[PDB]
Amino acid sequence: PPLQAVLVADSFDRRFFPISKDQPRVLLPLANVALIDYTLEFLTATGVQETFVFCCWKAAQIKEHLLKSKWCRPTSLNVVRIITSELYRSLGDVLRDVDAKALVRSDFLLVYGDVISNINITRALEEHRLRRKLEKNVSVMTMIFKESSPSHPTRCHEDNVVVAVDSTTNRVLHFQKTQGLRRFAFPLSLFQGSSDGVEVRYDLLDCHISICSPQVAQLFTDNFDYQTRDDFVRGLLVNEEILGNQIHMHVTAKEYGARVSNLHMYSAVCADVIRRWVYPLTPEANFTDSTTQSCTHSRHNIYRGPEVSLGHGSILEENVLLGSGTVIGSNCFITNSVIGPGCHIGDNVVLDQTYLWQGVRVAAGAQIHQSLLCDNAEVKERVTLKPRSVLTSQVVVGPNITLPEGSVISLHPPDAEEDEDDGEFSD
Amino acid sequence: MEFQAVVMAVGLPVGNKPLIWYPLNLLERVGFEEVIVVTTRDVQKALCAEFKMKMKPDIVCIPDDADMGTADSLRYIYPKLKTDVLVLSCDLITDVALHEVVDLFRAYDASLAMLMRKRDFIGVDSTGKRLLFMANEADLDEELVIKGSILQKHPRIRFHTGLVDAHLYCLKKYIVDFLMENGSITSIRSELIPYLVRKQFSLKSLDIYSFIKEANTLNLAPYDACWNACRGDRWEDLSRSSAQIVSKHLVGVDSLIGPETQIGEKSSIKRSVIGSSCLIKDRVTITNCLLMNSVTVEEGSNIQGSVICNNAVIEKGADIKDCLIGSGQRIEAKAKRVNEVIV
Amino acid sequence: QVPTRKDYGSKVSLFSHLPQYSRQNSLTQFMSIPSSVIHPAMVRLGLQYSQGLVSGSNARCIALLRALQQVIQDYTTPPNEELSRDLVNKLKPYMSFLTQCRPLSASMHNAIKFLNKEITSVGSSKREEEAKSELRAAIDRYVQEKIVLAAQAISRFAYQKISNGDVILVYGCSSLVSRILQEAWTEGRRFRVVVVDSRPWLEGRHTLRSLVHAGVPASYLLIPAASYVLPEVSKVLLGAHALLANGSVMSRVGTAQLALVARAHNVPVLVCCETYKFCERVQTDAFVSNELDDPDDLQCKRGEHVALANWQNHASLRLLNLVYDVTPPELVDLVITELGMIPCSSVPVVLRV
Amino acid sequence: GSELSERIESFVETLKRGGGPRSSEEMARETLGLLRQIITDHRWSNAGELMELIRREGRRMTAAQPSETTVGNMVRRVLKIIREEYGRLHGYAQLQSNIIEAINELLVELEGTMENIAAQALEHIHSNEVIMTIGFSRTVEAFLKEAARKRKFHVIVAECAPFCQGHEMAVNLSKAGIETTVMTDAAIFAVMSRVNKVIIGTKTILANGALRAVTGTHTLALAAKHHSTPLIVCAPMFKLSPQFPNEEDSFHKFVAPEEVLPFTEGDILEKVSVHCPVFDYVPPELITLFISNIGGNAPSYIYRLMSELYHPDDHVL
Repeated sequence: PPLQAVLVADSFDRRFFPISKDQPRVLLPLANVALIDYTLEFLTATGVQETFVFCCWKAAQIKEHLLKSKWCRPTSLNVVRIITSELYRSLGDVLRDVDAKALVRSDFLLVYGDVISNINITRALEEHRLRRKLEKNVSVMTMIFKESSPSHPTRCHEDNVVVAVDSTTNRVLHFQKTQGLRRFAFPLSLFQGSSDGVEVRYDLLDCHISICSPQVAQLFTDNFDYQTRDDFVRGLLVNEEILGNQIHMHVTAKEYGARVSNLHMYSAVCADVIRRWVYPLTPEANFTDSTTQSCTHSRHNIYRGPEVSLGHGSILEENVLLGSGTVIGSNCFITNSVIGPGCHIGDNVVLDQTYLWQGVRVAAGAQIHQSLLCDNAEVKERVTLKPRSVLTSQVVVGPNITLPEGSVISLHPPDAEEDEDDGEFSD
Repeated sequence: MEFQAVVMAVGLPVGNKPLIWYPLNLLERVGFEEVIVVTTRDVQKALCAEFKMKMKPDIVCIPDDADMGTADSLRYIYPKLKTDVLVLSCDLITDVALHEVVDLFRAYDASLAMLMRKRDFIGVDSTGKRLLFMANEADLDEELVIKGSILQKHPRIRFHTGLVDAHLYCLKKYIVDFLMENGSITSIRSELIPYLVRKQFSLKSLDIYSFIKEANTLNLAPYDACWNACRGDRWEDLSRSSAQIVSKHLVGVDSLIGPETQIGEKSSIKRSVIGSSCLIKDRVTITNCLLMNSVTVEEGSNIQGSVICNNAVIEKGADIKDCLIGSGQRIEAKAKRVNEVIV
Repeated sequence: QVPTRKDYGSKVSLFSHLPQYSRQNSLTQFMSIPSSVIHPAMVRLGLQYSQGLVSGSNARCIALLRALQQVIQDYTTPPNEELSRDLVNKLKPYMSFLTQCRPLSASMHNAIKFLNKEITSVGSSKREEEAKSELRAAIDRYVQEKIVLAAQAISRFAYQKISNGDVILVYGCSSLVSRILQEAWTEGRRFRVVVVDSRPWLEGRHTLRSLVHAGVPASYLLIPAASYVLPEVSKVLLGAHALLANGSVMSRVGTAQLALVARAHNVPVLVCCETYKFCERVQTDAFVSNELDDPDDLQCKRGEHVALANWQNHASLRLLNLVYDVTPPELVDLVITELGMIPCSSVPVVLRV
Repeated sequence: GSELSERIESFVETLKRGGGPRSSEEMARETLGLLRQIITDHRWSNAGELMELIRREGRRMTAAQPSETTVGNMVRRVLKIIREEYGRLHGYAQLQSNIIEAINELLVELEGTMENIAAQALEHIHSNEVIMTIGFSRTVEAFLKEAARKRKFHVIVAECAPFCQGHEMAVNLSKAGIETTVMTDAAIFAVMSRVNKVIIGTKTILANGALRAVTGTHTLALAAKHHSTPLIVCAPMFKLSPQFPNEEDSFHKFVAPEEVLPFTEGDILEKVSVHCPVFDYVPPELITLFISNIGGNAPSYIYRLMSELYHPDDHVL
């Protein structure tokens, strides 16, 4: 049978506020490319071809950009249906909705908005198939996950995962997050279930590439009380007395799938995809034939779009996706950056770890750090910033003005810790 | 040397084979001249002469008091313990080549060790050497509490409810001392070891080094279990029935018997072991069970799965079924029922 | 007594003479647990030694010497039997055990040879515990002098070389290089670092940790990619797990190759080493002393492809893990040592004295 | 005619991600096939239009994955063929037929390549001698286990440390009973004294005689030049490409940095960039022998074929 993949392009961890004001979450430029693109290239890599995307909040801009998709070409292998429904705000309803129109034939692979991945599901896909039809629907879900180590910057302060699993069929036994739990709690339910070895793990990522089966749309319709996948899995893990038909977990070893959630996660995944950690996917492969993403990979992980006019003596040690249209002056010391298109720079500037974007601009001698910007975001002479110091929506900063850490300024007083300005204070 | 085969054994090496003596025997096979063997002095001296009844030129006998818990008797014998001890429990009947556990110990400077053949769910490491948790359902109701620290350091844990440990603990002198000041810690197996593992986390830290086993075990309240042992025992008796007045006509099926014993006519034995120097010589049959001596046997013992210990008798009309022979059986005919009965 | 573990399978036809050991034949699988003839601390050492829990040659020295401190202090002489003879006589089976669990490195070799020389040294008017206490003191004097103070001196020499702006290549668990880099970084220098590792006992990790956890920016790559990095490196910098007689320098499997690719890319080859490691046998050849540790570990991991499903059933396939190569003198121009920044070909003189 | 476009996609994709096809000469064959389809599913006012079209297509091809330029030179030679046909037979329409046969001709010659090389083997390697090889280069498995039916000798295969890519050949020569050995690349200079003539695979032949090889080869060739034992390139001539090393250093397939330092390693991956080039350079001045479809050849010799195979005016493609 074909391999169809439900997909929702509004991850309800609505954290990229105020950034979510101008352009929606999913459309975000990570490395001058749509995350949703990364996801779609993934879907094509594992070879699925009938993908059902979904966006409720701000579906307009989604279609606006995705009409010219790498997979919205007539030659594409993937067919897409942006069902522009603005009723649900929890995945529960969209899963009962793919129930409500019998879209998924059978054996689908649901996926959140902006998973960064290179994973070949086919190994999983087939073992799922095996223990689902050589076992006749005793499965409902076969979670896929990716081995890691806790200390990595993939698991930010916010989100980790810890899970009890079996070791014979690798079936899930319990799933739970660990936002500040110096201890944990596992019931002997585990062992009164079976006396042949049980495993606990804290070294799987929040891969969020759940394989599933339309009877998951069943398990969501039959009980209208689930609003997220974790709701699903813990409800089914407690409802094992009857009609559980538990999850058959499975971990990979060689790939990299992360459901980017928070600005720290975006940070980590961007400055790991520049390091080719996911390759095939990296903008010098220009996987979206979209023109201006011609990225002339070069010495020592320095990427370089065409026509960057890099400034004299501007050292750039590593991992600098200088996008198209850029221009740079003398001594501009960039590092780990992502300089999008339309980025004029001054002199003596340092931009360690920064993430500029399109439209951005900056004058001379303007040290920055750990930063982030957005469309026409501007900071003039001798400004300075600090970790997570977002600033978007064309915000400006005046000369001489240092700024503190969380300086998330934007086009709104009430939500940003500043407002659209051309100084520092005074909205 | 660096050890002492101190044996925490209380309470007899029954059968056609000196069972209780066998932990000694086996450690004796691999060096270990010294064997501290605590005895039973809750009433009288009923255990030491029983060791004078044995054949190891280097054994030692230790009297005791009313009640001696494991760590309690540890603290008791503590002074004469002047090395890294090697404690050991009563019913070691297990062909484990002990070189593996002391191997692991002598390797990773282990503050402890133990064994586990295949209550008491445990968490063992990925590599299966540095265990990380032990408990039982008695300890706590249901919540497998594991302090997030260790999962934040030791990444992947396998579990084990399918275990039969053998209470064998290679130690280190300073842990014996750490116990000697801990007057309240009564028993090693129940409280000490889990306390130490609890204190594994707040290289000069401590260690715990378990081991999975699939060869033999430690006997408990069902001693008919070690009939397994009996069936297997003769293999242990390769160079370390076997010698008796045999009949070669009566049923011999995985049997065992000592010399100068019940040799008569018209008997049988099916898949079990026997006693030594008792009265079983009349018209008899198998009992698929084991017996101790001084139990006059006669008239076709149609029994199955029981014990005929001392203080028993039967003659000329006898028949039984899974009814153990305890004390107070001056019997000659008592048709028994296979349910729980010890007459 | 102590049998010799089986030379695992067959070697390269040429390699038929050197030994090829394993780790599952844990020699204590047969001995008597209360270590009666074999010394307790000694057998503990050898057991944690063969299974691969002590790697860094200098660390392996430190370990052996601690264990022999313990042996000495526990030693007793027989009734009025002279120490210098009877001790060493107990020692010979102990060193034979250390060999038959793992081949002995030039560092341990010079160590044990010094110890024989010094045990034989102290006169036969020896108050027993006095002799043993003086020996413990002298042993610790040795270690502090030659491997605990040396590192300091080597760093003091090196720091004045490493400039600012200049990346440096490293190779492997060499404690000395990790120390040099860490120190001369702490004294304020500013430079990238690149590490190169060689499978199977992938070890560059050790230094990679002890560097990135110390602040210095790193960059990793395996030695079959070394030819890539050299158009950037301004100094290779290599450990030396032994130093031979004829000017050459022995090291792990992946050293002389680094030096060679370097000379062909014209980049100045340093090395760092401390005196007492220096052996005295001579070798410009390659197969005269290169122990063959358990080759079975080599088998790779891909897909489900253990491309060496059997080392054995494939009688047309033979493995090896040459532990050491030997950079010829000419290549490695500068060999820093606690006596100075000497050039390589002149190393036998300042070490023969 | 869109079915052509869909096959073009199918390829371009299978190309644009990773191993496909896992054989090189295969890649050549599917290439030529797709090219034949471009011709037979199109027409042209003048052959110049077909030159133009196939040049656009080859641009997409080589620009997509410039790490494997085999198909680059296949479209180069097809441009040569059309150039030659429009040269001869107009120096107009029926010549399409002409074109087709050329392909078949080229095609069928390709189908013999491996076996051709076989015939050379039985000459060079005199028995009971030691040959060194880095990789599973199919041509060399052909070479050796086709010269291991009259003699016996000893081949030591190194291992590209990224993969086990230098072990499959060990298991194969085991399946051919030659008593071969495995080793770890860092030890090649260790045993380079006891080699006789290294037999190496190759992945391209630049117009400078400088072969771009599977990684861990520059060191092999350097050790060779040092010991001055000769280099046996097992390069079928279709693997040529008229690239001259120095352009933009889009030069080494940078594979998933997951290979060298897998992701299991904690936080140290926050200030530790990684490199892993699977394809390295070897300077031509170390080459000795281009064992090839037409027997022995030397470095300089190579541009002769680059003189004749691909018309020089299209290395910019």
